[PDB]
Amino acid sequence: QITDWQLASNAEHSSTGLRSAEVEALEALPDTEIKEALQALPEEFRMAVYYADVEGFPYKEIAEIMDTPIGTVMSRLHRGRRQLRGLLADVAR
Amino acid sequence: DGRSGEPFPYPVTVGYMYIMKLHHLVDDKIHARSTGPYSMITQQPLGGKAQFGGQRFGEMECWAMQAYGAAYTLQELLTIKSDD
Amino acid sequence: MLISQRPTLSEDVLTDNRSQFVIEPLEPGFGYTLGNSLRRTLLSSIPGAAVTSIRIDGVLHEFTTVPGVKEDVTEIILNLKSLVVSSEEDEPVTMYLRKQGPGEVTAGDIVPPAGVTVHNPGMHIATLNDKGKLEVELVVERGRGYVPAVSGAEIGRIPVDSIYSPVLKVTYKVDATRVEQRTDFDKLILDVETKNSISPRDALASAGKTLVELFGLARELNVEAEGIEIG
Repeated sequence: QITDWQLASNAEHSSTGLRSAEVEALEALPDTEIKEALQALPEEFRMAVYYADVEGFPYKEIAEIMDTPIGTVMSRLHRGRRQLRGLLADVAR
Repeated sequence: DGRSGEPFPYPVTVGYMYIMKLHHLVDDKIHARSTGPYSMITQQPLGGKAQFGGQRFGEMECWAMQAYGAAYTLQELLTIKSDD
Repeated sequence: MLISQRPTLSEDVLTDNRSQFVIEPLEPGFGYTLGNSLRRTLLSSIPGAAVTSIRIDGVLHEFTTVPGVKEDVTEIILNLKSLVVSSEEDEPVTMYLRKQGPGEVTAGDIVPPAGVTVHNPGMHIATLNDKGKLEVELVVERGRGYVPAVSGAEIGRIPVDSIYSPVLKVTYKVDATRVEQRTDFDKLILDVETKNSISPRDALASAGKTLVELFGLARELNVEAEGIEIG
């Protein structure tokens, strides 16, 4: 049998360690920092940056999901990115 | 008596004894866990203090729980507190 | 030298003559510093009055049975020791108890001289039958604590156990109380039961004054820093 000590020792070098029910529950909680900075953005810009930066869709797919030309998706992406860069400055948060 | 001040009514055997400090020490023994790492295999809490582990609730302890007729304590221990 | 968080004295009244006092929080160990000294002070240090001796008419050499009364001699001594009395000046002061008609005798039937007080006039003493006669002399002095009976001299006079202390019973206990991460702090509990002569409050206050005077003798050897809890 593999011992618990070996499991923990192996987890110390692993990309993701051994998480606990506490860490799970607190990670599932709202940020109350990032969420507030996202709600300050207008709904169109926060939606564009959500489908782009958070989700990872390519730009054309964002132009498809919400019905807008490419120009509004790109422009809303740049302006929403700028505003979110203003609303927070964090090396980590 | 150092507390009241009264003398103890009877003579007490006193002297010098050689006493050793054994290697079972409460600093090593005390352990407590609310929540911690779990095994990737059985998905139960890890064992042992070094692993920040949980306590073993065994077959005989379940016999005790059943003799008490405590159903929700037993279920809670073996589900939401372990591998659920 | 350093300041201590101030302890408080609280009173929980049980009966009129019975109270529990709580001194908390005390620094660890000090519940036993104050406890036995406060108990022995409450018991032995408070001046009060009681019956030193009695003389029963009709019985001198015998002392077993008293004719004309249901109670025997020692049963009269018992409830006469329960007599709650107070005096002013300290000299032996004689009183007299006499009754004729059948009935029951109480402490009110005793004739107090000027300067003494019977605080329990309803206390039963003896039962007089038909034609029974009751004549007894009760000496009263002021003292402290509990002095056993001190006799020869003139017959008929029996010294009795004299309960001078106005407090009947005292017991103390030290319980754990928590002050800021330390759960081992001391909590002093005093259970005191007294005669109606004084209240447990004034008894604890008199004990406080007595002990402050006593340790003042050591306080007088010098003036140097000590634990100061006031405020």
